[PDB]
Amino acid sequence: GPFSLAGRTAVVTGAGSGIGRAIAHGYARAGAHVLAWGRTDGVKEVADEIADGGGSAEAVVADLADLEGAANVAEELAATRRVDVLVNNAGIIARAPAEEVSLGRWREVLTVNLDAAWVLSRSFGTAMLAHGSGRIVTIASMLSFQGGRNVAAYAASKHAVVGLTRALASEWAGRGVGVNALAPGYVVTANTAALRADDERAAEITARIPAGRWATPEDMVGPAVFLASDAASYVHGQVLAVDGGWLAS
Amino acid sequence: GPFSLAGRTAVVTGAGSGIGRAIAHGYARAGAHVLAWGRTDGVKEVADEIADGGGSAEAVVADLADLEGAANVAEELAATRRVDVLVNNAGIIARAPAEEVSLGRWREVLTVNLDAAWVLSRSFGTAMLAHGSGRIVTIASMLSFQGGRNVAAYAASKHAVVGLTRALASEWAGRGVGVNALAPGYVVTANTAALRADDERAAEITARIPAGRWATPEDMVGPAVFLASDAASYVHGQVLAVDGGWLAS
Amino acid sequence: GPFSLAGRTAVVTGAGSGIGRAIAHGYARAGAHVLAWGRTDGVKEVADEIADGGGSAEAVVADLADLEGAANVAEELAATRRVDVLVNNAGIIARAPAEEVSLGRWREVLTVNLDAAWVLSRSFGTAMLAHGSGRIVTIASMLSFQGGRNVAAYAASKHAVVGLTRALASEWAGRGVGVNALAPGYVVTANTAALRADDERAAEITARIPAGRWATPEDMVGPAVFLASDAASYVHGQVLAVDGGWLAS
Amino acid sequence: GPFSLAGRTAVVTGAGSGIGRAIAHGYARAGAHVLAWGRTDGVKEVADEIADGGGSAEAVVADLADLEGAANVAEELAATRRVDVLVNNAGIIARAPAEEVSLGRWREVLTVNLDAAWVLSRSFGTAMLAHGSGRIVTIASMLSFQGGRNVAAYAASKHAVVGLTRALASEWAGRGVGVNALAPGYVVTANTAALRADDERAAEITARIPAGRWATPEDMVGPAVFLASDAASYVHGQVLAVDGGWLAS
Ligand SMILES: NC(=O)c1ccc[n+]([C@@H]2O[C@H](COP(=O)([O-])OP(=O)(O)OC[C@H]3O[C@@H](n4cnc5c(N)ncnc54)[C@H](OP(=O)(O)O)[C@@H]3O)[C@@H](O)[C@H]2O)c1
Ligand SMILES: NC(=O)c1ccc[n+]([C@@H]2O[C@H](COP(=O)([O-])OP(=O)(O)OC[C@H]3O[C@@H](n4cnc5c(N)ncnc54)[C@H](OP(=O)(O)O)[C@@H]3O)[C@@H](O)[C@H]2O)c1
Ligand SMILES: NC(=O)c1ccc[n+]([C@@H]2O[C@H](COP(=O)([O-])OP(=O)(O)OC[C@H]3O[C@@H](n4cnc5c(N)ncnc54)[C@H](OP(=O)(O)O)[C@@H]3O)[C@@H](O)[C@H]2O)c1
Ligand SMILES: NC(=O)c1ccc[n+]([C@@H]2O[C@H](COP(=O)([O-])OP(=O)(O)OC[C@H]3O[C@@H](n4cnc5c(N)ncnc54)[C@H](OP(=O)(O)O)[C@@H]3O)[C@@H](O)[C@H]2O)c1
Repeated sequence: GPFSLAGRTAVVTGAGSGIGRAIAHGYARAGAHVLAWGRTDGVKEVADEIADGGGSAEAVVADLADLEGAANVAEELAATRRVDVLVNNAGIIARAPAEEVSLGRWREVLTVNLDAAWVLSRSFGTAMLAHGSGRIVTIASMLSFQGGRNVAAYAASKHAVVGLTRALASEWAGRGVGVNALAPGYVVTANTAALRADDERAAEITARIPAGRWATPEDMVGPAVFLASDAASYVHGQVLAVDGGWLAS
Repeated sequence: GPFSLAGRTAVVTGAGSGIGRAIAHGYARAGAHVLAWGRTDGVKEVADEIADGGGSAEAVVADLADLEGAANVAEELAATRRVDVLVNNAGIIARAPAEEVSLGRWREVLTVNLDAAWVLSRSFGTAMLAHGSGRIVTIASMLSFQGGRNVAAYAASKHAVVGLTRALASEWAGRGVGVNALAPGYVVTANTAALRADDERAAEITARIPAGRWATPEDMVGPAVFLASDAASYVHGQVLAVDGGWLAS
Repeated sequence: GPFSLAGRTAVVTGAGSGIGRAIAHGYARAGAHVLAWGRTDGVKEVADEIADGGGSAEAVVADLADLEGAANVAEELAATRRVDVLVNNAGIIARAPAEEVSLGRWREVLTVNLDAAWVLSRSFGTAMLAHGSGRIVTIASMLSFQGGRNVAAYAASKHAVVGLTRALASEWAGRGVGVNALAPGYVVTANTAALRADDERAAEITARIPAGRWATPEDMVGPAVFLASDAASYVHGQVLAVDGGWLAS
Repeated sequence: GPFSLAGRTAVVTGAGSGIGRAIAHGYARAGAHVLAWGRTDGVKEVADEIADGGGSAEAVVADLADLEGAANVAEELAATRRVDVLVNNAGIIARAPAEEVSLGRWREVLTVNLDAAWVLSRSFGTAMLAHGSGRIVTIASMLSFQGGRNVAAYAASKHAVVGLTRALASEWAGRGVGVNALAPGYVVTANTAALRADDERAAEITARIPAGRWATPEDMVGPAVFLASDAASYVHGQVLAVDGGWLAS
C-alpha cells in the first residue's frame, strides 16, 4: 500500500520507551525492519517485544550525549546497512526558571535535542543521498512554536530542529530525501510525569487542549508512519503537529 | 486499518477534475463511499469512473456560487445520510493586479473559496457533531501563508479558510469532529494552466521548489486520506502543506 | 524625526472609540492631519477633541457595511486629498458557537472586517501608487493566528486581512507603498466588554498573558505610529502583534 | 519621548561593523549611552565615532566564542552598571552543503549565534529582573523561518534564538523585561559579501524581494530603536521581520 513501510529499514532513537517505543513497534507492524536505538540495554527489550510479535528488529545502544561516539555508530550503520528512514526522537527536557539555568544544563539539553539529531541526520542522510531516497522525521514540540514556561533551552532546541528540518529539506528534497518533523502536543509519558503530577498545571493544560484529552504515545504512530511512507512523497520541510488542537487554542 | 476509510461516506467538492477528482478516486480506493460534488454534469463521469473501477460513488450537481442553494443541498444530504468526511476542495482563482480588481470579482472569489466552504462545513459539521464523529478537510494553498502576485482575493480567501479550520477545530475537536486543512503547492491542473502557459514563469517556479517538480493531483491523495483516517485522530486544527518544500525555500 | 508623521494625512477607520480613537489622537500628536472615519456623527467628537488639543483633524461619516457607499467616499477622498496613510481599524466581532451562526451573521462580519478593508485599501492604495509612496496598516487580531472560541467568522476574517496584507505588500512594496498589519492582543475596549464581564473567562485570559495585564487602546499607538513612519521603511507585509506575549504563551 | 532612549544604557554586540555598528550609532542618536561590544579593538573606533558625533559610548572587547569569558564580562558589566537594553547582534554564517559540514563547524556557528546570545541574555536579563525593567532585542534572520541553502547550522541557530526569545518573553514579560527579536532580510554587509560576489545570485535575490532592493544596515535602526523604546512596551515575544517583504513573497 501507499502507507506501507515494507522493505524499509528504519532507525528510531530513544526507542526504549514512550513515543519512540510506540513508533518502533508501529514501524515494525507497518513492515519496516527496525533498529531501536537507545541509551541503555533496556532497548533490547523493545527489539525483543517486536521480534516476539512476528516483527523484524534489533537494538542499538549508544548514548547520544556522546556526539563523537554517536557519529561513529551512525556512520558504521549508514555504511553497513541500507537505512531508509531515520526518526530523531531521543530528547530530554529540563524544567527550571531561565535565571537558574547553568551553562552546563543549557548545553546538555542542546547536545541531545539538536546536536545529536544533526549528527544522525548528517550520517544517515548522506547515505540516503547516495541511494537516491530516504526519509528523516524529527520529533519536534509545541515548544517549537511557543515559549512555554521554565524550559528555555528546550524551547530553543525544539525551534532549532525545525530550522534544521527546513534547511535539510531545502537542500535534499530534490535528491530524493524527504525531511519533515512531527510535533507532539501534550503526551502521557515519562517526559511529562512532573508536569502531570502538578494537579493545577495539568488541569490548566487539559482545559486548553480542544480535543479535551492528552495524547498517548500511540497517537503519534499513524502520523510517523504517514511521514515515512510513499503517501507523503511530495511532503517536504513540514512540521505536522499532533496536538489535539493545542496550536489552534 | 489505521489508514482505511472502509465504511465511511465522504463528500468531495470540485470532484469533477484536478485535485478533487483525484481525491474522490483515492477515497474510493481506500474504501469510502464517495459523493462527488461538482458544478456541472461532468462529475457524473467521475462517479461512473469510480463505479466501473470497483468503487462506490454518486454524483451531486450544485453550483457553490449559489450559497442559499448550496446550503439546502448540503443540509438535505446531511440529514438523509451519515456523512463521515467532508473535503472542501472547490475553489477558483482570478489573476489580476489588485488595482484592477472589481468588487464583483473580489466577491466572486470569496464566495466560492470561503463562504461556500463555510456553508458546507456548517451543514455537514452540525450533523457530525450529532453523530459524535467526523472529519473535515479543507483544501488551502501556498497563498494561505504568502501573498503571491496578482491574486489578492485568492490569498485573502485561502488565509481565511485556515482561520476557519482553526476556529472549528478549537470548537469542535472535543466533540469528535477533526477539522484540518491540506495546502497544495504548485500543481499541474486546469487551475494553473494560465500560469504554466508561460514556460519561463513555470520554470522559475520549478527552480524554487526544493523537490524540483510541480505536483500532480495524485500527490494530494495520500495526505488527504491520512487526514480523514483513524491515523490522524489526534490531529486537529492543522494545515498540512503538500508542496515539495516550497514553504521551506 | 524618523518617527514623525509631520506632513502626512492619515485616514483612520472606526475612529469613534477604542483603538481607532487612540490611534487618531496619536497620529495627530505625531504631526499627521487626521481624517477620523466613523459609522456615526460621534466621530465628529474625536475630530473636535484633536482640534481642541492643537492638532489637525476632520470627521468622515460613512457606514462600512455599505461597500458601494464606502467605495464612493474613499475614492472621493483619494482623489480630493493626498492621503499618505490608511489605518483599517473598523471591525466587529460576533460571539456564538459555529453551529448557530446564520449566513447573514457570517456575511455581516466578513463585510466589515475584510471586504471594507479591501475596498479602502484598493481606493487609497491606488492613489498612493500614483504618488509613489504610502502606508497601509490593518488592525488584525490574535485570531489572525489562532481559532479562539465562538468567533469563527471573526477568526476567518482576521486571518483573511493578514492574507490581504501579504498580497498587497507583495504587489506594491516595490512602488513605494508599505502594507503591514498590527495584531492587538486582549484590549480593554467595547469589543471585549462581554468577554471581561465573564469573571472566569477574563481570569483565564489574564493568567495566560505573560505581561500579566490586558492592553489599553493607548498600548497600540506607539506601534501604529512606528508602522506609518520612515522608521519602518523596509518593513513590508508583516504582522506586528502587540499582545503582551500572548502568542508566545 | 515615546521613541526616545534618553537616559538608557544599552549593550550592543557585534558593534564593530554592519548592522551592530549602525544600531550602536542609532541608539546613541536616540539618547542611549552605548556599550559597543566587539571581538576586536575595531569597536573602539565605533565608540570614538559616536563620541565626536556628540554621543555617549564605551567599547567592550570580548570574543563571544569564549562563553566562560563572555559570561564573566557580561556578569561584571551587569553588576557594575544599570544596563537597560541588550542587543544580541553578533552572529556568523558558514556556507556549505550540509553533507560537508564538520561537527566543529556546526558547533562554531551554534556557539556564537545561539549559546552566546543565551549567556548574555541570562546575564543582563537577570539584572533587568532585579531592576524591574529592561529590553532584550535579538537579531534573528529570514533563516529563522525558512531553510535557505547551504546554511543548515545558521538556520538551526536562527530558529533557536526565536525559540529563546519566546521562552524568555513568556517567563519574564510579567516582571517588566520585554524580550523580542528583529529578523533582517538580505542586507549589504560583510556577512553577505560572499553571497553578493556572484552578481547573478544577488540579482536573483533582489528579483524576489518585493521592495526591489537589498537592505542597508541603516534599515535596521528604526525598528531596533522602536523595540527598545516605551512605544513597544506591550510588545513581547515577537519577531519583527525587516525584509522588504521577503517573507510575504
Ligand atoms: N511527551 C510530550 O508531551 C512531548 C511533547 C513534545 C515533544 N516531545 C518529544 O518526544 C520525544 C519522545 O520522548 P517521550 O515523550 O517519549 O519521553 P520518554 O519516552 O520518557 O523519553 C524519551 C527517550 O529519549 C531517550 N534518551 C534521552 N537521552 C538519550 C540519549 N543521550 N541517548 C539515547 N537516548 C536518549 C530516553 O531514553 P533513556 O530514558 O534511557 O535516557 C527515552 O527513551 C522527545 O524528544 C520529546 O522531547 C514529547
Ligand atoms: N493547482 C494548484 O497549484 C493549487 C494550489 C493551492 C490550492 N489549490 C486549490 O485546490 C483546489 C482544486 O483546484 P484544482 O487545482 O484541482 O483545479 P481544478 O481542476 O479546476 O479544480 C477546481 C474545481 O472547483 C470546481 N468549482 C469551481 N466553482 C465551483 C462551484 N461554484 N460549484 C461547484 N464546483 C465548483 C471546478 O468545477 P468546474 O470546472 O465545473 O467549474 C473544478 O472542478 C482549489 O481549492 C484550489 O484553489 C490549487
Ligand atoms: N479589543 C481587542 O482585544 C482586539 C483584539 C484584536 C483585534 N481588535 C480589533 O481592533 C479594532 C478596533 O476595535 P476596538 O477594539 O477599539 O473596539 P471598539 O473601539 O469598541 O469598536 C471598533 C470601532 O469599529 C467601528 N465600526 C464598526 N462597524 C463599522 C462600520 N460598518 N463603519 C464604520 N465604523 C465601524 C465602531 O464604530 P461604531 O461603534 O459607531 O459602530 C468602533 O468605532 C477592531 O477591528 C477589532 O477587531 C481588537
Ligand atoms: N546581512 C544579512 O543579510 C543578515 C540577515 C539576517 C541576520 N543577520 C544577522 O545580523 C547580525 C549582524 O551581522 P552583519 O550582517 O551586520 O555582518 P557583520 O558586519 O559581519 O556583523 C557581524 C558582527 O559579529 C561580530 N562577531 C562575530 N563573532 C564574534 C565573537 N565571537 N565575539 C564578538 N563579536 C563577534 C563580528 O565581529 P568581527 O568582525 O570582529 O568578527 C561582526 O562585527 C548577525 O546576527 C547576522 O547573523 C544578517
